[PDB]
Amino acid sequence: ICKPEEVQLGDQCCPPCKQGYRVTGQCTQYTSTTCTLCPSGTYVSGLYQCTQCTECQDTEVTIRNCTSTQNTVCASK
Amino acid sequence: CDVQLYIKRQSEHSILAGDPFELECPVKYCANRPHVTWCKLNGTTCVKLEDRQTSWKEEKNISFFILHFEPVLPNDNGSYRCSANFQSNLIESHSTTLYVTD
Ligand SMILES: *[C@@H]1O[C@H](CO)[C@@H](O)[C@H](O)[C@H]1NC(C)=O
Ligand code: NA
Repeated sequence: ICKPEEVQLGDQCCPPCKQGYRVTGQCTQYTSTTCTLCPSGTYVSGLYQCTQCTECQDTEVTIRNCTSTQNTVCASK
Repeated sequence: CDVQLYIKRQSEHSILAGDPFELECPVKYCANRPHVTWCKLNGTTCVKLEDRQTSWKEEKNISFFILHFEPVLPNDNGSYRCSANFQSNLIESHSTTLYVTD
């Protein structure tokens, strides 16, 4: 089992990435995790993916804006 | 060449309060030397070490970024991570645990 400050990447316990970053390289027992910046207009979706921030259409209002970790939230007016 | 920090998972050091100490982040880099910073874990949060004395010691095939304890104090007990910034990349080391005796 991994410690709470770590994250399971393969069957390997690794340091996590900071909020705006996805895992670009897995750690080993002896080496670091590599993280890359998710670019503006994207959010960290899994450990490894930047997903494009969805746009709330004209027939909707934005409840919460797109952060680096979570998608936009939309509801009807 | 990937930038790598060679701190082994569950790495630890036993050190004496009042003695000086040098905590090493061994860095592999091939071109421009990255910006590296130390931080100390409280739970699952790495508080950056901003006011602290740090230095580089360069060797043929690896380089050491050192966190200086001048001297070690009982409150220095705990877990430390080291981080490197290269362009848009962020390389995150395993935590190394300091055990202090006094
Ligand atoms: C989202 O940001 C835009 C500006 O880019 C702003 O007009 C809008 O009110 C924001 N919505 C929320 C819920 O923060
Ligand atoms: Na490491």
